Amino acid sequence: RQAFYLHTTKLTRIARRLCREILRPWHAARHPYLPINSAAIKAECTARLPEAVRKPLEAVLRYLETHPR
Amino acid sequence: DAVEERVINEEYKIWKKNTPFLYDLVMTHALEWPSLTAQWLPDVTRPEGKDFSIHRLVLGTHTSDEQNHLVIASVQLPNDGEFGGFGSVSGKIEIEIKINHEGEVNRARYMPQNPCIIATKTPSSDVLVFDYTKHPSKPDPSGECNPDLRLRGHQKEGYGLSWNPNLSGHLLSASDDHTICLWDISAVPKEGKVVDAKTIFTGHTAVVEDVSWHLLHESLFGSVADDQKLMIWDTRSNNTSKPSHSVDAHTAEVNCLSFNPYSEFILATGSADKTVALWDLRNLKLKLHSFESHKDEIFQVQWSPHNETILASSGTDRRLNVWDLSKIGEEQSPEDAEDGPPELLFIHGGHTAKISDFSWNPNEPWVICSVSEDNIMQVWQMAENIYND
Repeated sequence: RQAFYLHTTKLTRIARRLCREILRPWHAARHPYLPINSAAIKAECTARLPEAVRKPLEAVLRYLETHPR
Repeated sequence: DAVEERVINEEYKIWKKNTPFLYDLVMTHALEWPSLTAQWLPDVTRPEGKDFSIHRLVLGTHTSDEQNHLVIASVQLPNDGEFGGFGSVSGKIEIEIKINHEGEVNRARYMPQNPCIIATKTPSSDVLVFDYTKHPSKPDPSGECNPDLRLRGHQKEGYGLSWNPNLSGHLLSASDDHTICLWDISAVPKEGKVVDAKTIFTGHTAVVEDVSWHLLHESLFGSVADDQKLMIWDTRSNNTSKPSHSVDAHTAEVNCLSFNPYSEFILATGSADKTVALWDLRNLKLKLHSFESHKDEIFQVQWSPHNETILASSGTDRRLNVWDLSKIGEEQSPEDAEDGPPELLFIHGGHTAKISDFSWNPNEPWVICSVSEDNIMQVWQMAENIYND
C-alpha cells in the first residue's frame, strides 16, 4: 500500500474554519469513510476569502457522579 | 474474503482523500514486519536550521520464520494559497537501531529512569532487558531455529509490562499462569545475568492481560484479566494471594488499563465486551462511565499526556477512537446522535487491519503513532479545528 506524507496547508486550515457549515467537522470526524464535499468547500472558501476553553476534569467528575448510569 | 478486502480498500481511498480536512499531519510507512508494540521515547532532538524535530519510537517485529528485532525508529515532525498538503515521506521515518531478539516482541517498554533500557515481553514467561547503547546499531544476520514442529505447552501470556516510574528498576509483568511477577533489577550482581522474581501476586483465576503501576503512589499497581476483574494491589501488603480491591469490571475479558496522569484517583479499562470503563479508586463499586462505540474488542487504551480529559482506545477493529470526557452530557442534534455520543471526538480510519498498539507523542500534542497487523505504522495528528472546538 502506497506510503504518504500530509502536512496540511495554512489555506486548508482556514478553509476548514471558514466553511465550518459545509465541512461539519464534528460530523466528519466520526465519518472517515464518507466523502467530504471538498469541491463545495473550495468554492465557498475562494468566494469568502476577503475576511476553545475546556471543562476541568474535576468538573466532569462532578457532572458524572451527579448523573449516574 | 476478497469482497471484504475490496470494501476495505475502497474505504481507505475515501479516508485518504479526506485527510486534509480531518488531519494536520499524516505520515505513513510500511515496516518489513508488523509491530505489536509502539512507544515514543521521551527525547526530542532539534537540529539547528531545520524546520523539523526528530522523535523516536520503540517498535518490534512479530515474524516466526525470520530473525526478530527490537527496533528504534526516528521520525521527523514539522515545527509550527493552496489546498491539500501532500508530499513525499522519503527519509522522514528511518530505522536507527535493530537488535536481535529471540521470540517475537509482544511488547516493549522503556525504563522511565533511564530510557536506554528497554524491557521486552516474549511469548514465553521470560522478560528480556536490553540497553541499546551496549549493542551495535545494525546486527549481523542471525542463525534461526527451524523446529520441524513446536509443541506449545502453556496457556497464553498477556502482554502486560510496566516499569515503576517512582522506584528505579521495579518491573511488573503478566505471567503465563494467572499470576503477576515483580522484579527489582536495581543493584543486580555483576556476574548474574539471570534474575528471579522478587514477588509473585496470585489472585486472578485466568490469563492476566495487563498490569500498570500507579503514576504517583509507588506501592500501588492495577491489573486486569480474562476473569473479568480489575484488581488494585499494594506491594506493602503481606498477603500476595489477595489484592487490596477487586472489581467485576466487565462482562468479558479485560485486556487493558491506564491511569489518568493528572488524577491519582482516575483510571480506564478496556474489554472484549467492546467498552471502555472509567473508574475512581475512591469508589470502585461504582463504574463512572462506559464508552460504547467500538465495533469490536478493546485491546489498548491510553490517556493523553497533555489533556486531562482526553483518551484513546483501539483493538480488533481497524479504527482508533479518541474520547473527550468534557463533552459527556452535551446536547446533540438527532442526526449527530446517530454518529455516536458527543464524547466520541474523533475516529481514525487510516488503518486497514487490527491495531496492535499506539502511543501519544509526549512532546508534540495530539500526535499519535499507531501500528497495525498489515505492517503499517502511521504517525498522525487530527485537525486543530476538531480538538479546539
